[PDB]
Amino acid sequence: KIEEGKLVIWINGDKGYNGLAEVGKKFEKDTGIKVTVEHPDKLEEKFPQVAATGDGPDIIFWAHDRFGGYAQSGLLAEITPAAAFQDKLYPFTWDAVRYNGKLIAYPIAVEALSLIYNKDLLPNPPKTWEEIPALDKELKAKGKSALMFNLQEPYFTWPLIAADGGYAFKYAAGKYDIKDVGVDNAGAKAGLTFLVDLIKNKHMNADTDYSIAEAAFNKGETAMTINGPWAWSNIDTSAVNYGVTVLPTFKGQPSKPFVGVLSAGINAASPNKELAKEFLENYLLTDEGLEAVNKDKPLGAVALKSYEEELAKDPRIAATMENAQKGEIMPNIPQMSAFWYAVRTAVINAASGRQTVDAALAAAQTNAARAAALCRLSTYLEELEAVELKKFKLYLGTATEEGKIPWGSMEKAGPLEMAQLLITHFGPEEAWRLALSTFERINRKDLWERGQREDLV
Ligand SMILES: OC[C@H]1O[C@H](O[C@H]2[C@H](O)[C@@H](O)[C@@H](O[C@H]3[C@H](O)[C@@H](O)[C@@H](O[C@H]4[C@H](O)[C@@H](O)[C@@H](O)O[C@@H]4CO)O[C@@H]3CO)O[C@@H]2CO)[C@H](O)[C@@H](O)[C@@H]1O
Repeated sequence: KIEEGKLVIWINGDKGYNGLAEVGKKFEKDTGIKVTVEHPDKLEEKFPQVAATGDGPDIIFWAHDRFGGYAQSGLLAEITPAAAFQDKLYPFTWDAVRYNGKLIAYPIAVEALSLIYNKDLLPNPPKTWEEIPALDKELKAKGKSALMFNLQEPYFTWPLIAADGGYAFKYAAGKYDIKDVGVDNAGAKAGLTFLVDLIKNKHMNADTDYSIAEAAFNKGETAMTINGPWAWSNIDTSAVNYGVTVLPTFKGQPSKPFVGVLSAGINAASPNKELAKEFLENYLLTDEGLEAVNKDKPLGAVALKSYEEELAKDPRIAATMENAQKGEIMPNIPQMSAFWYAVRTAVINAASGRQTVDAALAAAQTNAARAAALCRLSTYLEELEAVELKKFKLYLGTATEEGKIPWGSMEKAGPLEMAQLLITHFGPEEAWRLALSTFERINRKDLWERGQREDLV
């Protein structure tokens, strides 16, 4: 589509898209510009595919962790808020949408997972993960269960995996080390082992997912769930009297959720960038605009200071921010999707008994490190001129060890297939050393010097 004089917006289907459509109708009334809100499945995987063809929505909403990869691939317009508009939003929310020094999206709202609990079944929720088996043994006798939440998406199990030490990529000196992946350390093993023990002891079912847990909680069948602010609307409509509180500790350490900033990026290919700017700054990021969305599904702690001051008086929002401060803002680097895919497979395989915890997590660390390295090496090879990539292949065609890389394999391979061949054949660490040295040899000392700086700590 991408037609001029219309805005198309994509937002995930668990968000308040009917409220956002109401903000779109006000824009249309005031300006004559139609706004279409859609919620495609897997919108966050479809956006990079269609935007790289010059198509897609004008505006895309997702948590900020996806946006670095979109920006690195050139799919997002840099946004240009004036100083006066920037002062309307909290400074840490602007940081979450900064990539390579540029603002690449409008931050909307700060999301963190909380422990949600049914006050009639459980007037005093647990402070610890460790007491949840004893607490479930009690509720079973009453015909209930202690805790159901989505085990299919690692976003929901990460708080526990990280509590005693798990991490995605090691952070220091303001930069993330994509070679130092923390999904296989002692603390991650301990958290996932606890989760799987909960399943093997029949306190949880490995196949619980979002809709199952949400239904069970909102029907009064389970005393607790783990969810974000978007889920409160549906509990409000049910008969459940709930509270929202800090996640349980594990081995005495806070559960550490990955905090998302819901963010609106502008497609690089859109011919409507100025209208999208006007819609986001003057209609959405206002008291009325955010109230319209929030009434549909709550946003969490919004980035807009004037509205957030009213929301911050809600103890549910107090709890959301308490959990946020116990966790960490997600990285936005392009390698975050590699981390998430690897962890997702590990948690599903351990929970279903397909693999042990130790083997699931050992494979997740290898998979994440390999995919992260592929991402970086691809990006660098894409910076070679086509004539320099040809010289590169001749250099690597002579690289020894069991067998070499045959000429026909490289002959018509582009930068991504070349990155894959090198990594498949040499492993991530050697693939990168060979490519770095080859950049020096074919006289791209700019790539050589910048690549050297990647691994310095
Ligand atoms: O094939 C496996 C699955 O692939 C797809 O899911 C991927 C995503 O494409 C990745 O982006 C990532 O997802 C992260 C996500 O980026 C991160 O923001 C967080 O998502 C929260 C969201 O912030 C929050 O607002 C609310 O919507 O809940 C989301 C979690 O459900 O965490 C996600 C990780 O859990 O990783 C997954 C792979 O796990 C695809 O969409 C799936 O349909 C597919 O099965």
